Amino acid sequence: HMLTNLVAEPFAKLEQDFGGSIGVYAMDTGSGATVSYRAEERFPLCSSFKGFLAAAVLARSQQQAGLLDTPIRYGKNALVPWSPISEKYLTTGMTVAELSAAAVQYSDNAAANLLLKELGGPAGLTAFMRSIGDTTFRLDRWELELNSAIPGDARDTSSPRAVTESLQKLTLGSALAAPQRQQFVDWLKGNTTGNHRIRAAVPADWAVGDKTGTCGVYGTANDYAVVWPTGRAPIVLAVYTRAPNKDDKHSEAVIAAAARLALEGLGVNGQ
Ligand SMILES: *[B@@]1([O])O[C]([C][N]S(=O)(=O)N2[C][C][C][C]2)C2=[C][C]=[C][C]=C21
Repeated sequence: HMLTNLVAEPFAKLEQDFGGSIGVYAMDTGSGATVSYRAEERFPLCSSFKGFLAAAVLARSQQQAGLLDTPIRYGKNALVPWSPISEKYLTTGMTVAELSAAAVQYSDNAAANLLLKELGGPAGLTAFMRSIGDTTFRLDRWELELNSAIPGDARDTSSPRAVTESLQKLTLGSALAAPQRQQFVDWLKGNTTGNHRIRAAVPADWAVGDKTGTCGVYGTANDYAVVWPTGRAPIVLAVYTRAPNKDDKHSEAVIAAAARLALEGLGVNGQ
């Protein structure tokens, strides 16, 4: 507690102007100081689970030395909406590593469902998260059904705090072996979908990797990231949003603004 919210930030005004709820957890991994706002509330994961999915595949590859190189063929029936990479390889197949990169860096839905199948489905990914000490995360459904973002529904949700804690374990801690850890970091660094979210608050001369989520309803969207400010320890953070009405729109600008407030609350001079 002593190092949580040392400096208050106007998250309440931000979410009120947005018309919904914003949840933020940010950890300075050097000092342990944190910024926390609605951090233990549940928010829909949307596509943000795909980062943890790729980490779970990497963990399995530590015991299967050839998993990542395995070529996966799939039929047209596997190609659900928003599969920008896997649709270009329908007639050829893709490797497990390539599907993992596509799921992370393009939020590819067909790739995500194929990898979920490899792990034993939503319960298998949930089990991986339990194995690293995350008791909050739950995945319940497949793409696209997991995006329903129904108010009060705990299916396919986690909390900003648990997302940040798990992301820290996987990218900076010991939950993955060192080669797999760096591969997960590199996939996050290569994400293409997050330029208007946490990255928009991060100076260009700092390294950053992220994974976005966008449910398409209930103003529900999110991003989590690891950030390496130069000259100090990395920061891990999660920013999740939702709103009360099905037709409410999400806002990338609100996510970027919340990330700025988190960095400011941690005293990390940047944006
Ligand atoms: B999941 O949240 O990420 C993808 C991409 N989302 S999006 O809002 O960036 N998008 C670009 C235009 C169409 C969708 C996705 C796609 C569908 C369902 C869930 C997710």
